[PDB]
Amino acid sequence: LERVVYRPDINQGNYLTANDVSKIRVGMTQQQVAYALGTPLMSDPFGTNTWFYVFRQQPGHEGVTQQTLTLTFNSSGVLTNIDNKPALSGN
Amino acid sequence: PTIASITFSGNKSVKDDMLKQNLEASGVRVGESLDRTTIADIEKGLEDFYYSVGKYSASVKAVVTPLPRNRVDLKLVFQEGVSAEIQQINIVGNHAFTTDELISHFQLRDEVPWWNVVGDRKYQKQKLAGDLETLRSYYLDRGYARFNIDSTQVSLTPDKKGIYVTVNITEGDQYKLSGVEVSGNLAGHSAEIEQLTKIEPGELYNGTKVTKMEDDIKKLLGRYGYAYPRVQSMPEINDADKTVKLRVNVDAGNRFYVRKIRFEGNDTSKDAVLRREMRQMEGAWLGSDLVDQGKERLNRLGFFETVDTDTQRVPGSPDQVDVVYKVKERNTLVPRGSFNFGIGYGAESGVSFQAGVQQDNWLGTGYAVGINGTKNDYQTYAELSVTNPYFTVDGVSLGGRLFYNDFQADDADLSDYTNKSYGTDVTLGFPINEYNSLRAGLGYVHNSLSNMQPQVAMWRYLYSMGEHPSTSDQDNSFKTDDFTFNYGWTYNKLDRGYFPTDGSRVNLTGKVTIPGSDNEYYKVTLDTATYVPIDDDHKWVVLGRTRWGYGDGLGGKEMPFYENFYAGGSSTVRGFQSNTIGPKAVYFPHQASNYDPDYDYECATQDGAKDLCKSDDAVGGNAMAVASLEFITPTPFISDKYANSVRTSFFWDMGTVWDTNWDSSQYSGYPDYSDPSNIRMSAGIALQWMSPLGPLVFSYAQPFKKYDGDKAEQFQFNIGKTW
Amino acid sequence: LFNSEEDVVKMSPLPTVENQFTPTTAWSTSVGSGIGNFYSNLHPALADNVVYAADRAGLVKALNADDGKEIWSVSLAEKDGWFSKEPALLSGGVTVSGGHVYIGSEKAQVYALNTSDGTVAWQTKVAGEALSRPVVSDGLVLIHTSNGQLQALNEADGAVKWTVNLDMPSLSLRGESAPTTAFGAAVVGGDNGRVSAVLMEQGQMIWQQRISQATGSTEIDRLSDVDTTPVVVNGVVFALAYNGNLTALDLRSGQIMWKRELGSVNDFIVDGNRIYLVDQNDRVMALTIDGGVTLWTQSDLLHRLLTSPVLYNGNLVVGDSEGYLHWINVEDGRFVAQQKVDSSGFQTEPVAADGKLLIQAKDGTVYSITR
Amino acid sequence: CSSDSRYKRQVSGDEAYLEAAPLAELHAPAGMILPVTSGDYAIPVTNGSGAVGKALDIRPPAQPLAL
Amino acid sequence: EVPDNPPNEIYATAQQKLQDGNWRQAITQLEALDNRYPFGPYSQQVQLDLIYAYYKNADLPLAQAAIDRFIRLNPTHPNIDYVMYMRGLTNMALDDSALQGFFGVDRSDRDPQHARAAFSDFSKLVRGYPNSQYTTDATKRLVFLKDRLAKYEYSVAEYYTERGAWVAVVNRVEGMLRDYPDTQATRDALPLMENAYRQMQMNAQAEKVAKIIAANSS
Repeated sequence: LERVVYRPDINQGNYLTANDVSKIRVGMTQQQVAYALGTPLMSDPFGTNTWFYVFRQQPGHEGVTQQTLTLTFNSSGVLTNIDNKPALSGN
Repeated sequence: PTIASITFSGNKSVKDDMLKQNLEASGVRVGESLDRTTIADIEKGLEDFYYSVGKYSASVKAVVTPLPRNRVDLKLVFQEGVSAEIQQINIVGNHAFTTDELISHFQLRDEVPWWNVVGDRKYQKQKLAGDLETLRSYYLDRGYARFNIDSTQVSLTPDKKGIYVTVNITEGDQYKLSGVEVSGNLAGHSAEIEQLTKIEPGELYNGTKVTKMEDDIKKLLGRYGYAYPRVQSMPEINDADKTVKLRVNVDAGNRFYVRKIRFEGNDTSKDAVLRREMRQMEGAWLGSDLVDQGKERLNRLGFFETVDTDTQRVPGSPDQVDVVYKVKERNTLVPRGSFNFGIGYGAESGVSFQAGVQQDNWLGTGYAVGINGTKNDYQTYAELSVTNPYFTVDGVSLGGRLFYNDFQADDADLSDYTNKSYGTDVTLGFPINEYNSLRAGLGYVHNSLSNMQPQVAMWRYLYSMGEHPSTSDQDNSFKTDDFTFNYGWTYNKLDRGYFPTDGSRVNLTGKVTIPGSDNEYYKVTLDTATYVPIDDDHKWVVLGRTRWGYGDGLGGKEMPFYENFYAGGSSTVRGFQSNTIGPKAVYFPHQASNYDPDYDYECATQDGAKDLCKSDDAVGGNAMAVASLEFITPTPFISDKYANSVRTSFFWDMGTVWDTNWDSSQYSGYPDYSDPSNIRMSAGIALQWMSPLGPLVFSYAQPFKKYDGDKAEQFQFNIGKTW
Repeated sequence: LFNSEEDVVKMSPLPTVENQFTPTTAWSTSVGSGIGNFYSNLHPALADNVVYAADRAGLVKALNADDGKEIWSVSLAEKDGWFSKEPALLSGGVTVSGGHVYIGSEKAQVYALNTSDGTVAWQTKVAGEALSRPVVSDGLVLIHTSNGQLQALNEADGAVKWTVNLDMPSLSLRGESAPTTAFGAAVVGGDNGRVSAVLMEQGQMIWQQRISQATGSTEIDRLSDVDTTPVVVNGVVFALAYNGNLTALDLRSGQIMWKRELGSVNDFIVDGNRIYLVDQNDRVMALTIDGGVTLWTQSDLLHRLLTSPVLYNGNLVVGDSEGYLHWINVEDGRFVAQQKVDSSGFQTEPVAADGKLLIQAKDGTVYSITR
Repeated sequence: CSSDSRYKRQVSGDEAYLEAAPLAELHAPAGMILPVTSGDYAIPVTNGSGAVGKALDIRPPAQPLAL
Repeated sequence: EVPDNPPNEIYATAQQKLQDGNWRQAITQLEALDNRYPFGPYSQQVQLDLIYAYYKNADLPLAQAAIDRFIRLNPTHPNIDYVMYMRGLTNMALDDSALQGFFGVDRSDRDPQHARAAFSDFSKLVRGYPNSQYTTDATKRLVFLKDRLAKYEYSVAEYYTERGAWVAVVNRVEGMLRDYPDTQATRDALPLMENAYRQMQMNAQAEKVAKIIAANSS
């Protein structure tokens, strides 16, 4: 299964450079979030006005690295929810 | 009235179709409403078109006849005298150069040099504008930052055929690039942008250099994911210092994300075979280099005649983009890749056939399959190959091939014997880099031999193998069980996967017998092809190709002859019978134990000589070296580079095969195969056409350097090879 | 491969051979390498028995008119400096007055050469190549350029005195028209159908009676009209149009005195009342200044690429690009004589002065003719 | 050209649409809202009486004529 | 090919040839009739006959071009329903290319552009002209074509699952739910989004999609 082979350095999800992470504040509306972090590439489809920001890489075939940044809004688009995490390991 | 037909005559092939377009612009058309008077009035518009195309001398006439109830048949007749010959290209105000240097870079010409008569000095206004821009780009490249093209003039003579063109220009002075300033939101990538900006302040200003600076800034911003940044370059100029400070203004914009990867035009190639060639992943920040590598991989795979890339901003969304790969499939719905009809044809008065299918469309499990059944010389050889280039999407390929082979020796340079061979190979291949592939494989072969006419080269192997056969007997039998560690190595980087233009391919194949195998030997093969765009323009190409091979016995058994190398086929060395090249099969004298009086079999002693004997037969060689240098050009025809992408080449081939174990000392009385300097050569013309059936190949190449017994054929034809 | 169907429109065959008088060459000399497949106004000149001639390479020759004895010769070609040697690429006629010889060039330079000496007096840069024959007027040299700009140069030192722009289209035929001066003003023609007059001082515009009558819907039909040297008498201007309308104009104002349907015309010479004119269809006709009425017309040399016509020894005389020379009767309107003098090319116009008739071939050789 | 002179209506390929295409619906569990159908790719109500392609005629209608 | 016979005779013989199934000569004859007599009232009928002949003669690009031409000439016409059905059928037929796919392999994940355009055209037909006789077969083709599009999306989702571009898998399955909610393809796809959401450690979202699959297992 696990072997040395040129797995083509998959990138996944948005980019969460630390500066743009620090840009976010709880008082924002969806427009400010979109401006600061870019459009959410994973909008929550199942009812809740939740935006998921995922920053995932797997350089080569070793050391999966990911950040998950979860945002939620009221029906008006006003934000009050933040979860910020480094992901668990993979290969 | 209405017109049953509109016809054009006298046209010297000058855009006949546009004549109908001119009428359409004039408001007339087949069956359209026009009368005789307006026809004469509109014919002036045809004169207008031929004036626009450069045929200023042209004038047009109309001929018409009504059908008995006012339905019209129309002919249009043209006068199209010589015109638009540029008798001069003049540049005035120039003081930095001799004009001849400037005009020589134009597409237009004043006097076509007899040294190389290319094209003709015929005027075309759009090309005049293009050449004006080339002149400006030359002056800015040389460094005259203030250069200006002022009121270009075009003149024709009181006899209209004579044209000459004048350009007034102003120069100022060439300016130093005293410094460069870059400003804007670079998103922290300033350090690398500066490395792009790096210049010695003593450097002379250069328009092309600043343009490439903008290009490379765009490139770097694209790699990190800024698809469409605003990039501006603006000069800051002082004429008293005669130097230019340079300003670059950049807005990195948004990090663009690829919402969709869309493949279009592949009506039969399953989407997976395109998508797994992607380096840029969907739902990830864009990488311009990643998308370009995806395009390059699609081209390299060779499945697709054309590959085009478009990046589209998602409608109404600020930063998301769709990436669209538009392709045209090879073989255009002819089933099973390129149908490999393999042929033996040329100057040789002999016939050979191969039949096979290739590539993509195969059933049930996503594999790619190749089949081949052949008779070559008097051999019978069949094989089945089953392959999956992606055994798992990580990139590791898996491949297994089965084959059966038979030998009968009714001349065709096939040495007198009867032999049967069959075997299998199981293969794995996993890329180690984007441009490297490494392979491992296990192979199994069994052989049985009979009617063994005695033969020194083969008998060297048989004698050393043990169970040494009895000389002078026409019949001897031998058997072999074989297991082999098949292995290989590859480097592949090519524009397209066919008719390449740039890059190189290196393919190394080698096998070694694992103990328990009877043969106890190893052999190595190297294949190499290199391409170069002439003048760094890929429309004009030159190909360098070489093959190398060696094989020796680990336990002193040298190599079994039935895995010896060969050359002579159009794939390896044009201009020879497929396997005639190299060492020739010297027989022993023998007493025809098994024989047929209907055959003049080589050197059967009851009829032939009673000593060691030459013949046209070839045993190949346990070593090989082959080289080819090729020159590629267009050749217009109703089917051409644009309509069908046909290729034609001028080339030279160098080929040589030698046996490392020929007893040069003991056998001084016969040709000494031990030295490779017995080089064969051939050179000439080759043609290739991607017919819907598959790649046809045509070539005439006289074997102008030759050795004893090489069965020449200055011309050769075949179809397929697929790769 | 493809050569079987090249297309060319034919010229009329040579006229009748019989001649009332037999012309003969007095002398001929090679000025230098010829114009070749090249088209610019460049013709010999005469003043006080000394011939002046030149050609594209830059060679200039001064010769006696009774016989071809050279007075002096000089080459205006650039010093090579071991790089690509540059020929003068000479063009724009030859003119003489007092102590100087004025020559244009296909490049920016206009050269002033001494008559008694080969010495270069001065050379000045002008806006665009001086394809036009320079003219002398009241201490100045007036020049018209391929770029449509007219320059006046101080004859004493060659310095530019003024510049005047004449508009031209992107496809302006041959950008050539030699101005003329009389009554204290200088007439000029511009490629954009603009016959105009200038004060010949401070570059002051007088009037611009532009000929819009071309009305060319297609660009070639809208080919630049005027390229000819206008002439003046009694304060009346006469001008020509390659595609448009011949017209006679007031010189005080620009208003029309007469206008004619004649296009396809590039050269003419004037008798006291009869215009003698050459069509680019190579039709030759005599027209009254008043009313534009025809004394005589013939077209036997149709499409022969005629030279400009000149009046010499009581005959109208004109050449052609084929190599033949023809005399036409002044008022009978028929060939007086016909001759062949060259095999290569005879395009540039003849000059008649001081009792001589001079011509320069398309292939670099001058001839002195008499009849 | 060679053929049996029939199938004047069908495509050269598989007319599988005639069968094996039931539009199985999807149902939302309580407490979750599924994403909206988003426009064009909904199929409206249909009469259901018209014939299907194995018998239905695809020749152009008999338009009236004049000249 | 065909001389200047009267338009009526040409049309009658061309109709006969259509009934004889002489598709090539039929196409030539109607093309000649159109070229010589495009002005007369026969043009529209000739246009429809050309449309049908191009489609059946397997000249699909020319059939589509003729359909476009007819629609441009006739924004309103008693047969527009038939011509729109013909456009849909032409773009549908452009997919099923040859025999080897017929017996060999499924052809659902090669290219949706032809299928998607055909589906849009059939949608126009069914929505605008429901009472037309062609509605029902158009509806069946719409159902099959939508299923085929959903299977293409599923065949992309499966690839991205194998490679592991989990964000791509989630996005693709969400798009399928948005566009093709009522198909077997998406019903089979959701068990794959359930894995994709969990691979990214997004437990609650995976739980919600698991809730959906629990009910829709029916």
